[PDB]
Amino acid sequence: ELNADSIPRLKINQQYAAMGNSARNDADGQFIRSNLQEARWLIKSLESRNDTLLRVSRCIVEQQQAFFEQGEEYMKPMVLADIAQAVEMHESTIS
Amino acid sequence: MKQGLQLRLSQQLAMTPQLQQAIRLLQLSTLELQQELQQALESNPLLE
Amino acid sequence: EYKDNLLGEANSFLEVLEQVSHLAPLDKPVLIIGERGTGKELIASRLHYLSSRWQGPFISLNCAALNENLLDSELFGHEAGAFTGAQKRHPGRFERADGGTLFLDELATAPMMVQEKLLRVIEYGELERVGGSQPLQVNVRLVCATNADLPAMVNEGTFRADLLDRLAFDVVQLPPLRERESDIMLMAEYFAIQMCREIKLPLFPGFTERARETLLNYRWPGNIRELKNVVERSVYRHGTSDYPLDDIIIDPFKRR
Amino acid sequence: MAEYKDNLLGEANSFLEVLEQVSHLAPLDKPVLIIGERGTGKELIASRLHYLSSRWQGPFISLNCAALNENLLDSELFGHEAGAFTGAQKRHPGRFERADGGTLFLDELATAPMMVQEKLLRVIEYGELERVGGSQPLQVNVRLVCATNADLPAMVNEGTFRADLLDRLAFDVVQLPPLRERESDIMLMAEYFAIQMCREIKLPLFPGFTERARETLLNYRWPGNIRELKNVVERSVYRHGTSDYPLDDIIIDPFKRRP
Amino acid sequence: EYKDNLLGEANSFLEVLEQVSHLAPLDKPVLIIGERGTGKELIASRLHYLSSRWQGPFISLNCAALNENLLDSELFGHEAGAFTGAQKRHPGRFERADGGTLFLDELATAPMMVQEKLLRVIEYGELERVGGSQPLQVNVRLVCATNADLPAMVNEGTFRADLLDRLAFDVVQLPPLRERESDIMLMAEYFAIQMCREIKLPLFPGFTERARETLLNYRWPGNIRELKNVVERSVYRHGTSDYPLDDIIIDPFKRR
Amino acid sequence: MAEYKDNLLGEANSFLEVLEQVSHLAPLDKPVLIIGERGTGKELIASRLHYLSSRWQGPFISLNCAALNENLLDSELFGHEAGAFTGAQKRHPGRFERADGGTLFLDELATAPMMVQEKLLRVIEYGELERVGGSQPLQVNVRLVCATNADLPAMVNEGTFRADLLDRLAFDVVQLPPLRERESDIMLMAEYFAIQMCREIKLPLFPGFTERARETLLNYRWPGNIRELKNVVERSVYRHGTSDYPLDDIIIDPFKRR
Amino acid sequence: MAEYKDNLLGEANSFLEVLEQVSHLAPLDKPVLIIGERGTGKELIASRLHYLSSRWQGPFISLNCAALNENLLDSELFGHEAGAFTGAQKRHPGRFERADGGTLFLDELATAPMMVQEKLLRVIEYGELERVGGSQPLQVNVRLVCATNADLPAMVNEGTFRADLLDRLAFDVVQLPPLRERESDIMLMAEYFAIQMCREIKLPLFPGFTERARETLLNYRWPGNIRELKNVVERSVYRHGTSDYPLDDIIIDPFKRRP
Ligand SMILES: Nc1ncnc2c1ncn2[C@@H]1O[C@H](COP(=O)(O)OP(=O)(O)O)[C@@H](O)[C@H]1O
Ligand SMILES: Nc1ncnc2c1ncn2[C@@H]1O[C@H](COP(=O)(O)OP(=O)(O)O)[C@@H](O)[C@H]1O
Ligand SMILES: Nc1ncnc2c1ncn2[C@@H]1O[C@H](COP(=O)(O)OP(=O)(O)O)[C@@H](O)[C@H]1O
Ligand SMILES: Nc1ncnc2c1ncn2[C@@H]1O[C@H](COP(=O)(O)OP(=O)(O)O)[C@@H](O)[C@H]1O
Ligand SMILES: [Mg+2]
Ligand SMILES: [Mg+2]
Ligand SMILES: [Mg+2]
Ligand SMILES: [Mg+2]
Repeated sequence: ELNADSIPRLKINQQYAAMGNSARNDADGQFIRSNLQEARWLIKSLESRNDTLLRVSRCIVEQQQAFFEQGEEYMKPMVLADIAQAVEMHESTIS
Repeated sequence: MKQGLQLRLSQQLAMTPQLQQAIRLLQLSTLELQQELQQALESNPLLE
Repeated sequence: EYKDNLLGEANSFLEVLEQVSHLAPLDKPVLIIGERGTGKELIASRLHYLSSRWQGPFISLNCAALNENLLDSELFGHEAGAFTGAQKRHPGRFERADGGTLFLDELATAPMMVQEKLLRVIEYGELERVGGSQPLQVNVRLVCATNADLPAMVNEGTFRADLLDRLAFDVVQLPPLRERESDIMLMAEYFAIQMCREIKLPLFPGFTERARETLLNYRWPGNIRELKNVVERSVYRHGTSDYPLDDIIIDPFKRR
Repeated sequence: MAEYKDNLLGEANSFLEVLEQVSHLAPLDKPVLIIGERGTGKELIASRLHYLSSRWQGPFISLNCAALNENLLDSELFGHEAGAFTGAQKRHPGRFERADGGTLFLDELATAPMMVQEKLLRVIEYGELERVGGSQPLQVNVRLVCATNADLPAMVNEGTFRADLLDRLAFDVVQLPPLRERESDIMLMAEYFAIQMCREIKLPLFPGFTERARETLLNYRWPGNIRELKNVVERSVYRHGTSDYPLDDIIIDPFKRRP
Repeated sequence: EYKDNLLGEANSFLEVLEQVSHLAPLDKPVLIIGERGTGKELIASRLHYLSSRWQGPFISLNCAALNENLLDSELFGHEAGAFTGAQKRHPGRFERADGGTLFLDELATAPMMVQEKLLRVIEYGELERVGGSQPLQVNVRLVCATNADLPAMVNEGTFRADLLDRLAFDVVQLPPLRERESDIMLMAEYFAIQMCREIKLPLFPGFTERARETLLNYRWPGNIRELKNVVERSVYRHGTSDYPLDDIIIDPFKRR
Repeated sequence: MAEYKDNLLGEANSFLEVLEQVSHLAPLDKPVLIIGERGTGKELIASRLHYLSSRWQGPFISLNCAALNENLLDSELFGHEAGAFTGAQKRHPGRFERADGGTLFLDELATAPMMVQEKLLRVIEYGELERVGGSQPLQVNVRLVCATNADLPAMVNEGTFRADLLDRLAFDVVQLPPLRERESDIMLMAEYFAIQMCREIKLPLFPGFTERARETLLNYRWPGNIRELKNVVERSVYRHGTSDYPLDDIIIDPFKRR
Repeated sequence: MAEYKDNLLGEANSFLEVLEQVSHLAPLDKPVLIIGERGTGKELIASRLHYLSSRWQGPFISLNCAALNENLLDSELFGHEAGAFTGAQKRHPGRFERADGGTLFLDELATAPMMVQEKLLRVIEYGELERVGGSQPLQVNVRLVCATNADLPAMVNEGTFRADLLDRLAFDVVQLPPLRERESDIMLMAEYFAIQMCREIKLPLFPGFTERARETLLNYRWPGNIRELKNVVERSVYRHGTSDYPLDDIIIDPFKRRP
């Protein structure tokens, strides 16, 4: 379980959201649309990063469970490629 | 078709490049990521 | 009504049309056996129009041309790593088949395993996956079209007997090209008119007694294609409304 | 562990007793074999067995010995790892690997290649195998289900079947009751088919079946026990047209001309 | 025009030439029929010589020879398709032939998928490009050529009957030259003169009655070139302008 | 116009005639055929022909009509432009394109596949062709020639050989005189082989040949001897291994235990 | 170009003459063929020739025929340039190219493909580089060695091999002596095997063989020759157990239903 307090969270400006269509100015509407698109892309990227981190943590804990049971003295060797196999992303993302 | 391992044919390019936003997301910056998010939220007035 | 092209003036044609109109509302498998051409695909398309889901597309287009593996691949599409490694993921015939009705042209040529898979899809209602690691379910009507005797294959055991039984919810026999007698002249007039429209001729110059006698003596093995192709060839050869049609072009492969 | 009656009918015959016996076998996870001709609800029986266990919550799947591409079938049984063959985009999970901890139905065992027979017998309930291009073996759990319409003892005596495979399989044999001999359940099945058709045909009401149709059905050998019965019922319903009076004619052979 | 090179088999061949010339103003797709090794390229020569074709660039492709797994994709447009980044790659000869003549040679030995793609391209007009999302039909003259009886292939399922019947409206056949022995002497004299010019011979020594009788006796399955090839080989072997030739050897395998 | 002449060793009163005919044919640039068996050998005849023509200055590349990569045969013949394919970054010149203004000897055309036959088809008459990378086609003049050991008329009768291609090609056919047909320069060729081999073995001198060995050679059917005769000479020399005693016995066939 | 004495020495006058011919041919560079049974020490003969070759530093290639994948076997034979095909990045060195200037002893030459036969004939015919994607050929001063346990003339009579290839194959035939041709060397080989087995099993010493054992050796025909002898001796030693008394009987058939 990740630290929920440490987990970042962003909110969409509902008041700003409810003022895009009602705008009678083309420039203001275009700016609002661009800002909304950028915010949506950023939120999607943040959520994807959080999900990938959670999946990587789960895979490591699956690997670390063997290590934790074996203890520090008998810790099993681990490879970056071995963990990347446990996930679906490229090893660059894992690194 | 059939099962085989011939090594001569056409193909396509690798994964599409210039995913700068994804590259930053993959790296973990902890509070630095929080500071960057704060700067972006200062830039983006539609985010809270 | 889509102009009622290739109307079957025969009484048996009208009876078959009435039966189909009765069958068209019925959402059950249908099998068709008949002669070459004969607009069997056209009949299926008309029934699909006769079907309530007129909006729904009907891809059909299942002529028996691909190899045994190739035909299944067309049925199963393609996926990532498919066929021991495939570059493109193809939705395939099955994906386009979902929803509206589909017609299986010359369905007898397929392997019995493909027949079993198709029947199971019909029986189970769940689509079969080329990759096989993901479930698939599809709801659509189907139309079967072959030319030989399914009972003959069943006696030979070639086709899956259960598949043949389930598919033949209602067989659709067809009359021969030789069976129709008087509709030949009507179809000829229709072809001449449609060509004069297409070839921009002022009018069909009309036929002669020699043309009618040759048509009567013509075997016309192709119920649909042969007549239309011969008419088009003769029209192209003449290209004039001044002289009524008397010369006959029989063999496209004719020489000298 | 729910009732889920679903398509349960024909209890007048000893098929009810067969189901009762199979109920005991339902908790069992050992090899399972079913015996019966085509059109005998064998898939229905297998589905009932798989659903019977709460392990129905586990992955219950079916497979029939349809060759398709022999190499493709071999891969599906084995499981293509990523890059095993030229152009392999990613690892293809095996058909067996897809359903672990849940029932697996094996069909067309008579129509199985001898090489395919050996491939299957390689893990003859061994429980562990290796994927196509797999570095290390993997062990899974699944209760296999077998069924065929052929005399396996005969083919074994003929040598057509794999005797070792036969021994490895068929811890229990489920012989389908002869629906051709199940005359009492035939009337109830006809009633159920009529009810289903009325649900489907959406006509005013079922006029009935009179007695000439019943006599013809009794005369009919019904080579298609459960499948052809419903198909003939639908065909006769369609041919009858109006439902003013109970229908007495029987749509025996659609291959035969209607007149 | 280079027609005089062909010189025709006879007036009947000249009659077919006149018919083809009448057809030349039409840019619609055509079907070319002729014996293997019988001047079929020269048939395309007149079509290229058509004034409308004279303006545009003529592109002829050997369908049988042109074959590669990637070439299946290469024949497709991809004029904007960039899977490896090469959007600027064009359909190849398909894109190159735009604005000029197109010719498919040895189309019989081709993948059925390629045939359907061409048939699909032939049917209606180009649209919805693979990369460009909008293919455009180019008013480029096109025609097809084949040697064997593709009807037999379609009977065996090898020939796409849809394209075959579609192309069966502009079919022109080439009769065997073995029938036309009149121009045989003329073509032989032309070949002899050309060889004498090439080999720096004083002149063509001419043939004999024995030579003419042997030429008549020869089946000459190949006539456009194979007959000319034997003529050139005999001219080279003779190496003697003192007398006209009277001993011509056709079968090189025939020792002595 | 110069002639290195290579190593002829041919005076069979018919090999000379064949060489003279080739010399007449040497100026010709049309496609040629060679009926060359293994026991006929004479692959070097094609090389002599190539040297004979003024294209001796040009590339004398001979095409090994077998052992061709099925996957990359098209590029093998044609090559690829700078763009090439996904696999290739540079420009593949192409073997056929690599040949220009010179002789192209198709070696053992019989072994070529039907797909190979189709690939070769239209590559002769048309000449113009485009790289795998794709470009405007160009036809390059180059001498054409091919060879085989069997009766391609049978293969056409068998249908295995593409009859259209064979008929289009082979403006002339070269028939190799049989070793049995030769039957004249046996002793001279044997002497030449012994002279060549003595240096290789650093042998003292040629002991000479006895009448019994010559009679055996005459009686020897020797159906294949183009290089088989030389190989048998080498084997017999190794067996004798005695420059002091003249040679009289030769291992006819390395099959009998004896 | 070294002594490198090999204990695997054939104690036969026929074997002595074979060794003499092998030594005579050791300086020779022309390819030759080795004839002999399976397990008849042919690999040892090839190794002896390779060591005795003038090219002491010359490579010794295994050259297994049947090992070809046949999917891209010629590529392995012919090598490749860097990028010669799809997904290629390094110049593949061909098997001959890898063994250029060395020595290749065609292994399992009897079992090979017709396409393999054609490729080999092309290689033999004044071999050049002609690598996959290669723009220029080369030459290799590597000797060739041939060996098989089958009647090559019979195979050619069956059309199994190209007649030219066989003609292009051997300048001489190295027929290995038969085990039946060998005689009385069995005692020496048996003693050597006994010493080796005693050393390996940490046994005290060699108990020895009795007169019954000698008579059995006289009667026994070893179809596998040394390998047959090696296996029979190994079995007899394993069954012998204690070295208190010399051996008198040996297990003739390692696979015998008797007892
Ligand atoms: N007792 C039953 N109650 C209701 N339906 C049944 C019963 N037994 C069989 N059926 C139905 O009969 C149909 C035909 O059976 P069958 O063709 O044998 O299926 P399969 O061949 O796949 O085993 C099945 O779809 C099944 O649903
Ligand atoms: N009368 C002629 N004048 C000029 N060239 C000719 C004549 N007859 C034949 N040819 C040439 O001989 C060649 C033989 O081609 P051919 O094999 O007949 O083509 P196809 O294989 O398409 O029938 C042609 O390319 C043509 O250029
Ligand atoms: N005049 C000659 N002088 C020397 N050697 C010759 C002569 N004529 C033929 N040979 C030999 O005959 C052999 C035939 O080999 P080759 O031509 O490669 O066989 P094939 O052509 O059947 O593959 C050559 O190795 C060559 O050395
Ligand atoms: N002269 C010998 N003395 C002792 N052992 C030998 C002798 N020759 C061969 N052997 C043994 O017999 C075995 C024969 O194997 P191998 O060389 O593969 O024979 P082949 O190549 O004929 O199959 C070798 O492993 C070797 O140890
Ligand atoms: Mg079932
Ligand atoms: Mg041609
Ligand atoms: Mg040679
Ligand atoms: Mg060995």
